[PDB]
This record gives sequence, C-alpha cells and structure tokens, in this order.
Amino acid sequence: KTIPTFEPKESILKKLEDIKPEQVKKQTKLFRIFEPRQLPVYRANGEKE
Amino acid sequence: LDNMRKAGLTDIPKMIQDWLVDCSIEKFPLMAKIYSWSFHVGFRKQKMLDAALDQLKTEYTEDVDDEMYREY
Repeated sequence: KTIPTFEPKESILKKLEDIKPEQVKKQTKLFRIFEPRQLPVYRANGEKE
Repeated sequence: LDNMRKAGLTDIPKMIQDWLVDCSIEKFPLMAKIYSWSFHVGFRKQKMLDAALDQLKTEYTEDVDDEMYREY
C-alpha cells in the first residue's frame, strides 16, 4: 500500500547546555581571486612577436 | 425503509411508517424496543480475513490539503 509521505518541518532544536561553543578558523591558502597567465602579444600593425 | 422492504420486511416498516405521522415520544418506545430487537439475532461471526477487509480498504490521495494536516 503506497502510503503518502507527510513530512513536517520539525524545527530541529537543542538546549543551552548542548549548544557547542565554536570552532576557531585557522587559515588555509591565501584567498586568491586573480592569477597570472601567458598570453600572446601583437605589435602595432596587428602582427605578432 | 425501501431497502428494509426489499429484504422482506413488511410489518416493521409499517410500525416505522405510521409513527412518522405524529412523531410522538409516547409511542416512541416501540422504536427503542425495535432497536433492541435487532441485537438479539446473533453475531456475524465471519472470517478474520473478510472481517478485516471491512477495515483494510484504503484510498490514499495526493489531493488533500496541507493547510489541514499541518494544523492537525
């Protein structure tokens, strides 16, 4: 019998003694956004070096 | 009462039919008497299976509310 699947939201709780304090962040790699890259280059008149 | 007659009952529809003209409570104990004459005919000791299938018939649908079940 295919019973339907009623899922509440259930709002998962704790109590104060069971609140874990924190875990400190030690740093990983240096958080880059940019990187270098070789590209070709083209002298004026358009042609290439 | 039509089902009652279709089963083969004549006098007891008549007692239930002639009472409705007044619907009085003084003649009414007859009904109560009748309501007890039904349970002195016996048990319907049928099989465990077919008696369960009076209960084990299900029609479950994905068309009911959710506003209702969540409040429930």
